[PDB]
Amino acid sequence: EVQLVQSGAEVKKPGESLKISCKGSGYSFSNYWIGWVRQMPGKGLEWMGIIDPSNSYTRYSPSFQGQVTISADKSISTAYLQWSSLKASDTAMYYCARWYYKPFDVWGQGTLVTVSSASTKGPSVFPLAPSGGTAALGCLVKDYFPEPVTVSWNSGALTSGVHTFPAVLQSSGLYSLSSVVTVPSSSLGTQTYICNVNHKPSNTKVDKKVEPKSC
Amino acid sequence: QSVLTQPPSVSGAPGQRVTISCTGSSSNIGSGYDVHWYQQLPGTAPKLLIYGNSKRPSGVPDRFSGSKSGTSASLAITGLQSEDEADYYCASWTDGLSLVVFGGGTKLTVLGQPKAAPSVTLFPPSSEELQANKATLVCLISDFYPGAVTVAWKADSSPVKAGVETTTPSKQSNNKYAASSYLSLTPEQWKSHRSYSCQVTHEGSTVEKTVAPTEC
Repeated sequence: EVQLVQSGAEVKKPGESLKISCKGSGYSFSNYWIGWVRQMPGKGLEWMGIIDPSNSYTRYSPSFQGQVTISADKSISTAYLQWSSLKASDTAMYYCARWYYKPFDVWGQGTLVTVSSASTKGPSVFPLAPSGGTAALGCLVKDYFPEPVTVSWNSGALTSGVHTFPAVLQSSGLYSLSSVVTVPSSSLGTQTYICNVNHKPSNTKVDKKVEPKSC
Repeated sequence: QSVLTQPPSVSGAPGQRVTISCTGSSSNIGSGYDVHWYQQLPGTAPKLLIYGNSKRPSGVPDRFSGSKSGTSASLAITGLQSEDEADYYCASWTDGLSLVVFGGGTKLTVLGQPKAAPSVTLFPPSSEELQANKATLVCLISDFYPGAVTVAWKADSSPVKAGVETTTPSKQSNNKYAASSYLSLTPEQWKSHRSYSCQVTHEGSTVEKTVAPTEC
């Protein structure tokens, strides 16, 4: 079975060097060129470059020329993508794929690279105070690193009408997410709403009560 | 500067037929190079769907077909299924500065449920955040379909692009979509403008919510 297997997810800081790998099996690695493809979160596929592993002939997209080094060690059926100085904007998924008579018929599973200047940091939790007799309320889970955080409402007893959004990685290198819940308007004040936010990497547990604005 | 042009989005109902165009210049398709197509399901590596203009790898259903006439390549999908919902990319070798080029991609939506306009909730900065010397406006976007929105922020009436972060829509438990957008401000920035607006565009229609510092 023809496969390309990539190295695991990386979490690095701007300026650090990184070399990720793409290992071929089930075929003669030296006989087919390996391309590298970037995919930034939510965006399209971008060709970065390509290498002929037999003779190490390498070509790059003008956008990536001088920013990255593609190399190969055909003796161990492995192609590499290398940065001497990661940028925060290098945060993306990276795929390798072989140019075959069926081009890019076989792809690696992808390597996620996260580049952030942040150290481990627990989140600040801020209340988001409260349509057909229902009210939306929530918690802003701001400025944490790394992923993930977990959110529950009223210790897990409130699950109806809850949506916890995916996190955004901000330009500061820190994550933020929100969790919202839709509840009856008549229950406000009389019924207490607490978001429970856990961030294991920093051993952080925060309970924040969310109460009505009252204007 | 060789470019492959794809429509940003196509849609069809289950059982119907869609086509996705991929048009090139003369470095890519004009020189006579073959076009190939890739399917990328959410959270997965791309998968070869069509190679050499029209050939199917084994395992690819005959519902998928491709053609290329001059500088124009096209992917057709007949008998649309919900598993066909994905991003689709065309690609080609070229004679230009880039040996390989991908098209910008096409999001295919299989319209298996009715269109629903988004519900927008805009939260002003909390007291707690303001006493921490920060201010974040939180625009929550709920109960929409298809799962694609455009968000624009306004200070008074002027567009603001700095300090904006927006999530890619994902499914709610009720199978509609939700997204979030954030505007980060200094408390001074928040206080100095009369109002701020979150404008959400969905299927050509815009729904907007507005918050003001002076209001409650």
